[PDB]
Amino acid sequence: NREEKILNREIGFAIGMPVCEFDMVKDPEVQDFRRNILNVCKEAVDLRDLNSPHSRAMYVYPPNVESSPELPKHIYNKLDKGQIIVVIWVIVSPNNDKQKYTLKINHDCVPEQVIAEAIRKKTRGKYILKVCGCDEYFLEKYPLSQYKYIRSCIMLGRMPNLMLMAKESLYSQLPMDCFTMPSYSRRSTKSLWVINSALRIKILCATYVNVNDKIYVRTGIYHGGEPLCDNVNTQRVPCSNPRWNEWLNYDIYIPDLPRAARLCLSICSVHCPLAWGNINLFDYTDTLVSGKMALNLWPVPHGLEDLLNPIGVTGSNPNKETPCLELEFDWFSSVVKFPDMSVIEEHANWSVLRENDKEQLKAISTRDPLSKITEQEKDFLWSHRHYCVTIPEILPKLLLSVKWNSRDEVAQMYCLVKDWPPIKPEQAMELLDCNYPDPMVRGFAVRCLEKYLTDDKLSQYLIQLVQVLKYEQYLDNLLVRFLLKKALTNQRIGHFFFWHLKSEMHNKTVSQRFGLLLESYCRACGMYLKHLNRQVEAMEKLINLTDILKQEKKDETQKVQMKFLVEQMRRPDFMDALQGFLSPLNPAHQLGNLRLEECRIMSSAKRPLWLNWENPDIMSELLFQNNEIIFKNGDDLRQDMLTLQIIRIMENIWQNQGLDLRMLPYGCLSIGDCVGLIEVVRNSHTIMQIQCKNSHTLHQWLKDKNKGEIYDAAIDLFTRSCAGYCVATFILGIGDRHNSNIMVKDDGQLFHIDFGHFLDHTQDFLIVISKGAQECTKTREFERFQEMCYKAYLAIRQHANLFINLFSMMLGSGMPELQSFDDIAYIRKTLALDKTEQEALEYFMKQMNDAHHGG
Ligand SMILES: Cc1nc(NC(=O)N2CCC[C@H]2C(N)=O)sc1-c1ccnc(C(C)(C)C(F)(F)F)c1
Repeated sequence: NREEKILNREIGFAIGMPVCEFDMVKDPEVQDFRRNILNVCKEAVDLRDLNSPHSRAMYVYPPNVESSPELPKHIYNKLDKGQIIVVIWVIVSPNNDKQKYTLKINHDCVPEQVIAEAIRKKTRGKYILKVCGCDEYFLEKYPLSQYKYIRSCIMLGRMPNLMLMAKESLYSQLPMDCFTMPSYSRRSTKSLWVINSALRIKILCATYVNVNDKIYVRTGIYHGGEPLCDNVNTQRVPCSNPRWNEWLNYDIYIPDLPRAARLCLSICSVHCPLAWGNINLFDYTDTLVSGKMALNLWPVPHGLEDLLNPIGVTGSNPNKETPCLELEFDWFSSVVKFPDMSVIEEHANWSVLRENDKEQLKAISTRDPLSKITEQEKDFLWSHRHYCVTIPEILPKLLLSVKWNSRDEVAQMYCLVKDWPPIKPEQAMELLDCNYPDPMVRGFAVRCLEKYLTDDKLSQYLIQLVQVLKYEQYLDNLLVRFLLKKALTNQRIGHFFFWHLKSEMHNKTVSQRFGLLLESYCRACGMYLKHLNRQVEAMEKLINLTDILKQEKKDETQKVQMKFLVEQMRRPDFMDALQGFLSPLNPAHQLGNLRLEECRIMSSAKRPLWLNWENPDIMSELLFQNNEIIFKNGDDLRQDMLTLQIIRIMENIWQNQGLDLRMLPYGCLSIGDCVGLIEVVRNSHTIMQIQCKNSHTLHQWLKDKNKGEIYDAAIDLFTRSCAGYCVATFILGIGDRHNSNIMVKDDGQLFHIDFGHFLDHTQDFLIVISKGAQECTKTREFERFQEMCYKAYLAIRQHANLFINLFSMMLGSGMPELQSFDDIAYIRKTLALDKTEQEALEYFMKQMNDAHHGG
């Protein structure tokens, strides 16, 4: 009717292509995916609408809290006998008069326990605490130290500004929104293990094979990246008539193919491959493909080594002009189905010590997921299946020991997975990579993922959990139903879940899968769809604004380029879309009225856009009066977000161990095709600008801005904020540390800025470390700059598996740095976990003393 036709237009605006364009898809899987089996996401809507409007407040404004309630030991010493001073504001007045209160509370006070003391001070479930200057609310019962804002105040010794609002005022801001089902929501066999035959797949011809010496098709059965059998060749034929009509015979027995087994295609010319394509041998209904099939082949491999592409996308190229290879897979005069779990469980049951072996299990468990496991070690893990259960973290290595060529082994391993003890979520994430493709294995991780991930940990790893959706071979699966439910229960999760999918829409390998996912999110996200629509039109206004600035690239600032930006932002169509919404880079920051005098274009080779937005809050001055965000268009920001996510994980590990590393990872998001946003850090200047364009001017600026008892802190933190970025630069192999890539805050805290590429491709810093000494090396303060570095990598080395699992997931992301696992070998190269950290230290000095010529 009218409302359904109305709703379907902004949904197509928020995703970029119409909803009706999904109705013309002929694929039964796509239409079946959109049907009511996936619209059970109404359970998310029913959950968030259950205890309205409190549940709608929790959904719209989810708490930004910490994973661990317990405060670090060194941070607990920053308090005053377990007390934190907070300023409580109660504003009841005609227009703008504000009342200020100061409280003496514990650091772990309940958010509604602050009200009791604040009201008691005023009067020597009615109010809520909002952070002054942003839309952050203390709605959930969590310790104040657990909340990110108050803990960050203890991080830097800042003053926590919290103000009082009546809960009825926030509730009135959340009108009820209901979920309505769409039009398309209305609406024996033969086992695979009973047919005694070998796998036999016919190659007929290539419709539009890319050729301009002979052409042959290279095929192989794969389960992840390992070969499920010997690859089978095809007779070479002339390029003019690539007609093959050959029934290739595979050494793999038909009642031996695993559920996730798939056939990989490769048209090769003599031996350079021409095109690649993977075909799932089964379907989402557990049906082995039969009859004639047509597949359009993807473009020339993936810049990889071997001919086939075992890991990738299982499907036909959306472009119909791509080389199309038609195949006649099977003909058994019946419908052949992969057996149910009950048959498999009985099949496995039918078939069925304190030596160094128990100590060898621990050694294999602690090894990193790139140390190749030898066959004798793989056979070693085979015979200790009943003992590998005692060590839950051996499961990733056990799943590579089992051979998927054998029906009895895979059936035996299935019974292990169901009774396998739950593991840590960080380890369970590796089970969702390109390897480990078995649906029971792939679904085991999700069950532990949904039980042990917190909302903030999910927020840190959300960029990783999205990228592993592509490693799933079907549109409907256990992982997406976990991710979709999370996005429709938390606005903060849903905000970044939406923007991460939408950023990956220009990629036709995932546009079909992500487009269906976005539609299921946009249909049930509630009133946030119009907020998201405002952000989408605000960003797409800037995307065309930056693109039209790229037309006049050869121009200077304070000129045609600068005057075009000034005049084009005063236009009511431009200006209305560019205010009164929530910042894409932070859902709690309202990008209100613009400041045309405070928005400019940087005079750099990229020319990004400095954009300044007022803070429309009655108490905006208590945090910040303006939002500064860098909108740049032309360079990919996916590498930047990954590196900045490593920094956050790196500093969190160091902080929890009593190492007061105080590095600052600035906000970063990717919103489209190499388009993104950067959270500006104010009160910070590039070193290249500090030295106006001598090797002592850097220390002078820090000295005159910190005079008296505060001079030590500008030096105490400068050493700690420079040590953390030298280790992080070398561990991650980040590029040249240009003077323009580094900025230092007013109070000595410095950080690195141009990140991106990594793992490959008399200093004014030192005089500051020695507190202005001419020879820093001989000074005592230099030993603190080195002893703290030495105590640091042990935290990274003890937690190197996390930095490996999180890197194994971006292979299917299109980022050139992480094409293969060989690019993650740099992590174990610069950390050396196979060695001992008694001897891994010596490798670190030999690298710092070679580039810096001693020290
Ligand atoms: C996180 C961050 N904070 C900044 N702060 C200021 O620029 N400030 C802070 C106040 C004065 C002003 C200045 N020019 O001194 S810049 C910045 C940043 C982050 C990432 N890339 C960049 C650039 C400039 C290299 C790029 F590529 F975007 F153009 C900048």
